[PDB]
Amino acid sequence: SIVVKNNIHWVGQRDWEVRDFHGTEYKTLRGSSYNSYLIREEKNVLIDTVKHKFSREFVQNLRNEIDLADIDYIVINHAEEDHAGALTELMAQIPDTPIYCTANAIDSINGHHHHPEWNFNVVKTGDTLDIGNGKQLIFVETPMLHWPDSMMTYLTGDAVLFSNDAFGQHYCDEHLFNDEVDQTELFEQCQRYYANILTPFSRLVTPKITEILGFNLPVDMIATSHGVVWRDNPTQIVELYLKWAADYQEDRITIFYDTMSNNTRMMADAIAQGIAETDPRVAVKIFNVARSDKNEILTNVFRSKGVLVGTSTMNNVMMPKIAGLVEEMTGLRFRNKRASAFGSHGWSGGAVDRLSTRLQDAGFEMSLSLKAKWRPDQDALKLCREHGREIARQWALAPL
Amino acid sequence: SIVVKNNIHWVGQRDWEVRDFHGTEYKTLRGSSYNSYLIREEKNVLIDTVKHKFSREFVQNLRNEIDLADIDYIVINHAEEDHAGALTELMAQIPDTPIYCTANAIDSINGHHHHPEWNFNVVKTGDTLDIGNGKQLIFVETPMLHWPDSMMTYLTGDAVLFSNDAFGQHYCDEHLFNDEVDQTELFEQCQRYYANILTPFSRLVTPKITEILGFNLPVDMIATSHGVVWRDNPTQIVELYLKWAADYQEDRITIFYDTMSNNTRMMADAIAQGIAETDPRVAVKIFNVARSDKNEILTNVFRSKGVLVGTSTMNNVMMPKIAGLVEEMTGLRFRNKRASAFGSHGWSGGAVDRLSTRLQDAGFEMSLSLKAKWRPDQDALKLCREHGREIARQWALAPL
Ligand SMILES: Cc1cc2nc3c(=O)[nH]c(=O)nc-3n(C[C@H](O)[C@H](O)[C@H](O)COP(=O)(O)O)c2cc1C
Ligand SMILES: Cc1cc2nc3c(=O)[nH]c(=O)nc-3n(C[C@H](O)[C@H](O)[C@H](O)COP(=O)(O)O)c2cc1C
Ligand SMILES: [Fe+3]
Ligand SMILES: [Fe+3]
Ligand SMILES: [Fe+3]
Ligand SMILES: [Fe+3]
Ligand SMILES: [O]
Ligand SMILES: [O]
Repeated sequence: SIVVKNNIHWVGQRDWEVRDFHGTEYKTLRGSSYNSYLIREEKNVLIDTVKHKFSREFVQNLRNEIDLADIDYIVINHAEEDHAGALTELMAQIPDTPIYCTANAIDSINGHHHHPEWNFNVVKTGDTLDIGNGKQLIFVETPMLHWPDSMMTYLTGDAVLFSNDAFGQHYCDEHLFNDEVDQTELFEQCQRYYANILTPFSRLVTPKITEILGFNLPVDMIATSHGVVWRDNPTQIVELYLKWAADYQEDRITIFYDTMSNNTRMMADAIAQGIAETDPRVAVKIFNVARSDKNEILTNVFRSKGVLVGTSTMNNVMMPKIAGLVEEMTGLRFRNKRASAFGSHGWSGGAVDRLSTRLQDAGFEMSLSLKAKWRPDQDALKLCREHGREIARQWALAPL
Repeated sequence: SIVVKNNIHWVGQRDWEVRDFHGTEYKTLRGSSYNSYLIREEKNVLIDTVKHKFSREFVQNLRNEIDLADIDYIVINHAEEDHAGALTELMAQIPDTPIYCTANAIDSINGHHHHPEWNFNVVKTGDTLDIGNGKQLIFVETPMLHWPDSMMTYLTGDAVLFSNDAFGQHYCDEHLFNDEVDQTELFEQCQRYYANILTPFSRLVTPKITEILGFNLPVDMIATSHGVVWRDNPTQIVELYLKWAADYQEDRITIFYDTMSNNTRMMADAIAQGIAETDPRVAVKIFNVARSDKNEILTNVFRSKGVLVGTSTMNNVMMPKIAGLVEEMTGLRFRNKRASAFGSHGWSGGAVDRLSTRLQDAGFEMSLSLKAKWRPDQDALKLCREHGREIARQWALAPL
């Protein structure tokens, strides 16, 4: 275990090997960590657990820290398996220990563990739990950030906000604190997490943070459930969340596509050229979805003012990876972004219009599509290059 | 080169390494081959070429066989890049050589190569080309089998049908003939090809084969553009195509899904149990789409009387790989098949109904969906098992 601050002990688990979260929907290229915390004042409090995979290690390590019977309260901020996964193993040893959680957390904890006989204590925003020595926990409900059961726990005096998933990132390191790790790697993982997970709830992020800030509670540290503890200028991640939540976009355009014989790829490259030679301010990224990291594409889409999506026509429909990615984007609800569909066809086509419509359903403000037959010759590539020019002009953040 | 029969020489290319066709839409787990044929009678005829990747090898090997100038006619059955890919390199050496192809082939050849100055000779079904020694080529248009440009070429006397893609398979072997290779491996690759490529055109397969058979032309060999030459009971693959085209289905049910935390997986296994303990005649296959070969899933769907597709709810929509696979199936147009959607959810759900509707759009006759909240307990697993029982009864090919 590691001392976070005073009597706050980190008793979590580092995961250097993990590469997949939520099936394979989230790729963790730098592993992850599952942060659990043990607070030892007059009362002993355990905050969250770890992934079920490491329940054996977690309980044993916890034993080496404290007799399990001396644990007074258990706090569950969020009942997703990577945080509440070792709960069944733990409660088997100390079944009478009270669990403090939201009303929705009873549903989700029971939904995974099927032990409704556990002693649940429903908490609501403003509710407190005294732990002695002039210190208390303050609970803050954060529903749909990102689950119905989600909440945060604040420790007075030490001024530590246990924010669970919020402000966290999948970044495994032997060092605990934000000032002890690589800043570029930390930021990349932070933005990757928000873009792929929190984007659809951005309208909820601002008001909740505003509400939390309105409590006028001091914040020395933010101890999340993933990655580093924020101790040096800890509210920097809070400020990033405020920027990211405000329908964030940079002067950037992301192009991605799938292709069966590279014709649509040729179109994508030509479009990009047209953009770059029209507006030098725009950052351009191109991805073949069949050969790229899906989460990296989505992080870029998050950072972009607009996107161009390409597909050829395959059996009168679009290529499946594009349909899949478009489905997922429809769930992420990107806001204030523009889009244009493009791609090649052999005879009757139809996939480009099909894609243009689904992008619109996904919430993008649609510009005209770009189409070509078979492999683009020099004349066709000119038209693609001109399309990029028209897009760059239409989507310009400022004149010229 | 290899002697196919008499003066027919195989001058193609084996591809032991290839693993992806049409982007990554078709996985070639046993590599492939690109069959090109040189007929040397009074006239010298080249039938098809090979993938562009091997154009250098192809032209050189062809040189070792014959002076390129002594080639009288070039036949292009199909202008997809894996057969017409080396055409530009070849025609650079012998630009005056006539190319015999369908009207649609002019569009597709020019569409890829951009050399419309080439000497094209449009052919239609019944058209002939004398090559001397009492032998002639007979052309047969096969539009949308599987491209608009597709055709077959028949050689009289030797009685060889050059069928291009049709009756072919992606199966690389040093041996040329069907009786010289592993029969189980050959069949598997043959069925994989039809299921993933030809399924949507099945209504066209029967009439065209009936038309071709009506010509009363003898068939000693079927020389396709992929894999083996059929010489021993060659029409066996023709008969298989007739069976496969007739909305083929076995007493088989395929279950596939994606899952973020395995709840839908638990549902799938329980459903399968219910089926197996209700109808022992049914063959059951289960696939996690995130961890499985997509083409294997589709081959099974092709062989199945019905399917069950599972998804959890992810940001109010379905998981992307399921949406992608469903999109692709909508293009393949499976016929006379039944389907049922299932999966888990956390709160409001909606993905299971969303999937049920899209399966219906894909052409499946829909049975009721199966839903569960979070992880299924023993009672929930019973309901899943009962769902399998109800499906088995509904989809029974015969009583009991
Ligand atoms: C398996 C397959 C299915 C196709 N289906 C259609 C179709 O339904 N309609 C059409 O116009 N072209 C169809 N085509 C032709 C392609 O769309 C055409 O080759 C296109 O230029 C390829 O674009 P890409 O190289 O970017 O994948 C199909 C091609 C293949 C290989
Ligand atoms: C990223 C994510 C998004 C989710 N979105 C929804 C949702 O929109 N509606 C809902 O009812 N449940 C939602 N859930 C809850 C899951 O559907 C629930 O955990 C389900 O039981 C998981 O099924 P599975 O393990 O087969 O993937 C979401 C879960 C995750 C991890
Ligand atoms: Fe979570
Ligand atoms: Fe988490
Ligand atoms: Fe083809
Ligand atoms: Fe082919
Ligand atoms: O999580
Ligand atoms: O092909």
